[PDB]
Amino acid sequence: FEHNEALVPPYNVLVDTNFLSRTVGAKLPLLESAMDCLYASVNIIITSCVMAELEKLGPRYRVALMIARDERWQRLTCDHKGTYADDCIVDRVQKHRIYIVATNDRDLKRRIRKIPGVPIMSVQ
Amino acid sequence: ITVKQTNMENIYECEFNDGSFRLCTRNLVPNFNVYGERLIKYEGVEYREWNAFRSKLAGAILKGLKTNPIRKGTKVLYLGAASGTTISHVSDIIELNGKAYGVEFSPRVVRELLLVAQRRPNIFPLLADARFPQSYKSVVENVDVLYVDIAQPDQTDIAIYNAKFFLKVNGDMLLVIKARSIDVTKDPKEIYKTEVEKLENSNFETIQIINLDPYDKDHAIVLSKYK
Amino acid sequence: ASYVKFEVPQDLADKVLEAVRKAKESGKIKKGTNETTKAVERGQAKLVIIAEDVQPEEIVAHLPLLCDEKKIPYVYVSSKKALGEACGLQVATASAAILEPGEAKDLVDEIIKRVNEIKGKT
Amino acid sequence: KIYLIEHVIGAVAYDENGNIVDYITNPRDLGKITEELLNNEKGIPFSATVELLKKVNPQEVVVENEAEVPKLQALGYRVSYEPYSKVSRIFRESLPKVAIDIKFASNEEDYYNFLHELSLEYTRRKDLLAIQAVRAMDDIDKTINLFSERLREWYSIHFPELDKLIEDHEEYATIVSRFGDRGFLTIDSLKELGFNEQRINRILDAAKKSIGADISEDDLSAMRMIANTILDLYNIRRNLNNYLEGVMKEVAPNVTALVGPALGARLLSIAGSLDELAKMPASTIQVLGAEKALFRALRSGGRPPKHGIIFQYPAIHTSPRWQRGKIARALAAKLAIAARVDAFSGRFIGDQLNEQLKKRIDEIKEK
Amino acid sequence: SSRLDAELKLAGEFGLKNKKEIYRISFQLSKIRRAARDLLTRDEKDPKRLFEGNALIRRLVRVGVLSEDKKKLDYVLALKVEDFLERRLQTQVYKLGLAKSVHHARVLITQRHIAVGKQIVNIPSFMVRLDSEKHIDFARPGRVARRNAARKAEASG
RNA sequence: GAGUGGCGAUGAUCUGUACCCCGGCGGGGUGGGUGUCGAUGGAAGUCUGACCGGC
Repeated sequence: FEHNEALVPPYNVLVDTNFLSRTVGAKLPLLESAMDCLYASVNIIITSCVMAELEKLGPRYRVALMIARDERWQRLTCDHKGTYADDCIVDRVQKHRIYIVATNDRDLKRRIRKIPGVPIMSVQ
Repeated sequence: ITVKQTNMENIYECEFNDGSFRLCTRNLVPNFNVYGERLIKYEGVEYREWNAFRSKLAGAILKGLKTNPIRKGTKVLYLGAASGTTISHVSDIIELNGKAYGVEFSPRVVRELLLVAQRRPNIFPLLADARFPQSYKSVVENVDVLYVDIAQPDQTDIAIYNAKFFLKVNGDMLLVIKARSIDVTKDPKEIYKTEVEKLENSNFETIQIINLDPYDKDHAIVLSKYK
Repeated sequence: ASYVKFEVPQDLADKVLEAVRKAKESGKIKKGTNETTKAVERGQAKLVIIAEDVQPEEIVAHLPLLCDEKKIPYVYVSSKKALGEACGLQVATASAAILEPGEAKDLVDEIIKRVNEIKGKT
Repeated sequence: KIYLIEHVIGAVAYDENGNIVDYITNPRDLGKITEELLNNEKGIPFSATVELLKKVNPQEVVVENEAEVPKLQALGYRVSYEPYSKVSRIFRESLPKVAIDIKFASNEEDYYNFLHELSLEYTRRKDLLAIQAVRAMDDIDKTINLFSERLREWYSIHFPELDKLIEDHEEYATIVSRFGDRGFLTIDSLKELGFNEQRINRILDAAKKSIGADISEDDLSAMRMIANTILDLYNIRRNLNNYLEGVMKEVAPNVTALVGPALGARLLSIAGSLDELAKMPASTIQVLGAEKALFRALRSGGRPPKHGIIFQYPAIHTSPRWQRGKIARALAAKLAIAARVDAFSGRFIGDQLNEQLKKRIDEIKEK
Repeated sequence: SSRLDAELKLAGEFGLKNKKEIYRISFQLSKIRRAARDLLTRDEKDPKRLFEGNALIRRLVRVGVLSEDKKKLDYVLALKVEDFLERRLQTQVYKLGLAKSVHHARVLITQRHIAVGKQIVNIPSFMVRLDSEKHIDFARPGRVARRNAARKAEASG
């Protein structure tokens, strides 16, 4: 598609809040799942906005938070945690179309496909 | 030939006998060149040709550096001054008012920096290890620009450490990211991303990130403001 | 010898001579101390190779200093006859430079990264 | 609690707020500061600091460097250190200024003059005269010629025939200097400088039959001022050559072995320093001087100079035009090696270098 | 699309090595099971982790594998794909002078010429290991490789 | 029986192919640009004229 590649191990993957919930309440090993599909070392991360949003969810749905605050995902310190998870990831990946995005938000995925060179992952 | 000012102070462009455009600076010591560079007289004022292939700053300009924080009367701490190529050009830019503190830990090379710094009251040479700012704490003052071009794997960390010693709050840091001397194995583009994050996870506000290609392979320069 | 800055194990020394040969074939090299110098001064060189048995040592002594200013990595080999004979010459050479690696890019990138490790870095 | 600062400027004590509680200014002496800075590296406190810690009597002190702590504990105080402390920053923020306030320098102008020279000397601790000398020599050469040219044009109003009779400028000048008028010229006085039998006669006959002008003593002495200046410069030149030889053998013996002191120095002058000459490829050394000729060739793709200031080497300018480029190339190559053994230390190996060079020249000449 | 820009990537590797198909598919799957089974470390040092260890680790390889480390060979999943690619004559036989440039190479690999120290090796996608012997052999004779030995300085990687 | 003399980075090639000439070479001239200076040399080669003011 005319997109010049320069991705190198370990892949940087932003995991969104929905994916985190999902993998938690269905017992899906998110870390190993990504290393499996990317077939290489992966650094799994979550923006501060995504994990904050989880924090609210965490008030009545305990379990996502702990996994989401795990070193496996390493925090990506965005400048705008206040912005919906969706917009957060979008504004972070818009300058760094480098990072792979794992999201359950088919709306966020659609608007990321626009940007050349953004691997997209999700759970069926 | 024609020489004229650019958007940035004391930095000029030349129209040439043939129609080429090259950067130059106003010669602080007329009749004298530091490397092999061309000396050029126009309307009775002498300018030093600024080869982009040698000087990373000239490179960054030619790759569209928004705003250059190095100007008339600026105080710069220059980590990795080497033989004096680039630092001589920042001496020209800064003029007698401003000051450049050149830190360099390779004696073989400070040898040739000495010659540059003798001729130029602007430049204060220092044979010391940028990893220990304590060893030159007692000669330098605080500064406006932290220009950092050092071949070290932990170059970024070194830069941040010097910053919290010497960089003025709201001052600027030009940091050269040498992919191949941080790690020859990793992808240059993965390195640029992870080093910038170190600056952000301190408190530097990334202003602009330039890729120095044609001029410097596997290099990127970051401009950011310390808070 | 004193112009030798660090220690190169023979495995690496052989991987260097290999890298040079493939670069004659598929890329562009410079051979000889003067031409190597000009290649550094001009910033063209990606890797500089210096022999350890140069006989007046000082002939290549300026290269470490020069390469550091221009931030071009350099490496050692033990025989100058061996480097020249790699270079496609039938005589010795004291120093050489790789300008474009061609079909040795992968091989060079491993060298410029091993000499980083045995130099310090990370 | 007292926060202590050490700087080139002296030793300053601050409180936690960032106010100078007390200070002791250093002496404005390059020698002593440099040494105390070198000493500070090993943890030894400034002597200004020792005096300051007495004047103030502080219970808890905090320094900049961790190596100092145990030294000041051995001196009687309870001590710690803070790395990039707010105080240390506060001090350097006002460091252009507080140099004047504690009277280390009268103004900013020569705080920086001093600090520049401290830095120069402090790194020196961790060839210029050769260059200057040859540059003056070259000025003198130039001037001798200008004056001699003038003198001949001037003095020939009186004695025109003497100009084509004396080739040598120094000789010509000696005659005008000792005589002025041509009717003051004598077999005796001319023998008394070693002019040969036959030549003295041709001079005196030319002076006798001269179609020159008869001219006052005021006019002649005007001319004789120039003649004496010319004579003065020749002596100064010869003195400068011996001086130059002295320094050149000391600073770059191998180079001097190859091309002589003057030309050796001359290359240093163009290169800027010995280390700069040492960093050069032969192909540069071969063309130094001759920049106009070089860049003309590089801009247009024309023919380059075979030789710059190197032209002066006897083997080149005396040799026929088709040999010169080869001789130059061989010389430059050797000079690059010469400069490098000279730069990166010590050993004289100028004899084999000369021997190798003369081998190369002998081969060139047999074609 | 990512599908698209992928179908770019592949064509990039399509002479980032030299192939003409989906041998990129070959090597790919490889990388899978390599990782895969491997990545199934998991686990401990089960005397199994042991044999498998120096085992898959003895992937090295020459022209093949990594260099000197691991353990974690998923690095390969990064490499392998982008590394296992070279190694074999398909790659590491241009990067040795003889071959004028990949193409001008596979052709001799096939066309009788180009042989691994005795015996040709038409299988124009063998694998290299202890290479210094990858000459022409030839047995008037293999011309394209026998005189154009500009490889007489093919010191490459 | 003792000492010397032995390709080589500590370094061969490429281009100043000048022209062509007479005997790859000797010599020759014509060439290039470049160091010197010169000559005297060559340069619309040597301003303008109605009224200027003070009153």
